[PDB]
Amino acid sequence: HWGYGKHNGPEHWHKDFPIAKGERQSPVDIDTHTAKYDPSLKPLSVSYDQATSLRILNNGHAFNVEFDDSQDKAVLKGGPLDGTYRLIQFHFHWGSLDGQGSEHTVDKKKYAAELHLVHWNTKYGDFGKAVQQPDGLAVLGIFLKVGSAKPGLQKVVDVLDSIKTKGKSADFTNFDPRGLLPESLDYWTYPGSLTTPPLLECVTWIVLKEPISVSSEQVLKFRKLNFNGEGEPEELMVDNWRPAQPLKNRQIKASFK
Ligand SMILES: NS(=O)(=O)c1ccc(C(=O)NCCCOCCCCOCCCNc2cccc3c2C(=O)N([C@@H]2CCC(=O)NC2=O)C3=O)cc1
Ligand SMILES: [Zn+2]
Repeated sequence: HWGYGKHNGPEHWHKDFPIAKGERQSPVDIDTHTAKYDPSLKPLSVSYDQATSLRILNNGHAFNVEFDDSQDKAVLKGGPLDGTYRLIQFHFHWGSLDGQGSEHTVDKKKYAAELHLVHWNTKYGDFGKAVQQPDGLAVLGIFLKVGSAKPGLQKVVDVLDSIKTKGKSADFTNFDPRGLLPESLDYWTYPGSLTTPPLLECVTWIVLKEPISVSSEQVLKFRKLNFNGEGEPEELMVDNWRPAQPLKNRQIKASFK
């Protein structure tokens, strides 16, 4: 099926998912000089103080920390969003070396990794119905650079040894996503898509300007994961990022002057 290699990677996805060549695909390069400050944007509200993580899973493309989204507990609102969006999962994209890994780029700059906190619009009842709507999803994207360690990430890092290969999953309760956020909530925002197949165009992207720093040891543990299942030839899970796509007729707004 689909993946990140020469024969099933991003340049091949359009064959099974022709939306891959659509009009609002993600990620994109963020040209910081053509993004315009929008004063009509309300402050962004990230309310994670009562998030309930459940499980961590290696799906063969990344690892997902999945949350209990059956009540309003961890919500994104404000900024470009109408109403309330509920956190369902987070995951990362990363490279084989620190010089690549992010999906969005900033004036063509690639970061070592990118965190995606995935939320669905509560007006649509749940995730499955939300991905049938052009405003069904909001993804909060956070860049990762290599430097000082991020303490709030270590609990994720230390569990990866238990989910090395595709299909493995583990209990993962009481993880606090607030420990993954940078100081500033300055952001860019634009309408786009899921960056993995089915590549559905239902996402309001909110990409934070300030990256978080993680240590080399932490990202190296990310790179010890496997794309393959147990008992198959080992393919290290690295470079699971889609390259930037045509902006076409879209405007990126800045939340800051
Ligand atoms: N990186 S990121 O952006 O943050 C990011 C990226 C991704 C995510 C994420 O959530 N991914 C998970 C994706 C969830 O979406 C799934 C939506 C699925 C929609 O339904 C598919 C239904 C398929 N059925 C069809 C459809 C059309 C035609 C046919 C059929 C079908 O069956 N047949 C026959 C029938 C019977 C049989 O017996 N044989 C056959 O052939 C057909 O003729 C989150 C964040
Ligand atoms: Zn993603």
